[PDB]
Amino acid sequence: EKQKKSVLEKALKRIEENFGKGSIMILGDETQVQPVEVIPTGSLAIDIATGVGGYPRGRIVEIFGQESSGKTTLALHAIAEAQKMGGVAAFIDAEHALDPVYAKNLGVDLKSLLISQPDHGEQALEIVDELVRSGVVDLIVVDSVAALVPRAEIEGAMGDMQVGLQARLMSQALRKIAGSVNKSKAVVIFTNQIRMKIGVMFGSPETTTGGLALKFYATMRMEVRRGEPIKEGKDVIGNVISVKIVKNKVAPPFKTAQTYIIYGKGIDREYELFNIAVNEGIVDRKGSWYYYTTLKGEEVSLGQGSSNAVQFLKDNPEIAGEIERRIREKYGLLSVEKEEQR
Repeated sequence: EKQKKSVLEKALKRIEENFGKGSIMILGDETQVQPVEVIPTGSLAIDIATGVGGYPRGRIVEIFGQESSGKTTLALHAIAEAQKMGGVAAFIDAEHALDPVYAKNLGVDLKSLLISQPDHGEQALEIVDELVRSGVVDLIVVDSVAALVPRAEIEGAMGDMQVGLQARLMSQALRKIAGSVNKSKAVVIFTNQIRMKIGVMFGSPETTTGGLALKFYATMRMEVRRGEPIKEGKDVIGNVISVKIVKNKVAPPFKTAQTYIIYGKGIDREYELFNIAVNEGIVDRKGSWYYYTTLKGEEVSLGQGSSNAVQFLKDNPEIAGEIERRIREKYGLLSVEKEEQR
């Protein structure tokens, strides 16, 4: 039996070591998996689904979905997390749609955010490559792929004989970026659409032709979908989202995270934490009242109903932290270099 697996595992290793880490995996192998350096996503559910607890440094990630799916909110959290760790984030903007007020409330430090609003696709991708190469930037969000229009097309020259030269030019710029990110501490995230293709009408594959290179250059690809409304009494206060990791080269793919966007706040860390804790049986419910037992044995009353329990978590960071660590440990994420005393 085990001899069957050790020959198996050994062969898997051989192939994997032949073609690069993550080249082949056992889909059920959350063993452990092995931590790599990541920037957390801002969602505990997504962190779990990635298998490594976040976006891996030195890699490209694609986040795609319809307009208004929640991909914008994910990208803003990625920025916020990169800043929170003490890093520097850049936003390469071809949409011109940022809501600075939402971004700030969600947790982005607007003052320190680097911003570029490039003239065209090639320039955008060259700026990204230089930023990666500079060594000074932790996380770059590129929004978005579709908007990434070739110079010539913009100047309306399409043209002289070759219409698809840029396709190659873009794929080439991307290849440069892939080259540079491997030697860097940077995470590079591209957001991409499945909605409203440009310039006119009906659709080719949702993700764009630069996207093919993206499809293959990316270490993770995440498909975001808007789910059911969330209501507090008779007000809708947000909606559920699902985030399916359709490609993952550092842990097993095809995990789907369910998480929650609260309007005006983003993926509220305490709201998500409460729901996950409750789903995991770590916080329990006695009638309408919620309770938690600390590791040290204290049984603590979180309050009556979800809204009170979520606020309690906000008012009691030390308890929230413990509940979160327990969840992360359970799924093998806890960094574990964490030191206790302060």
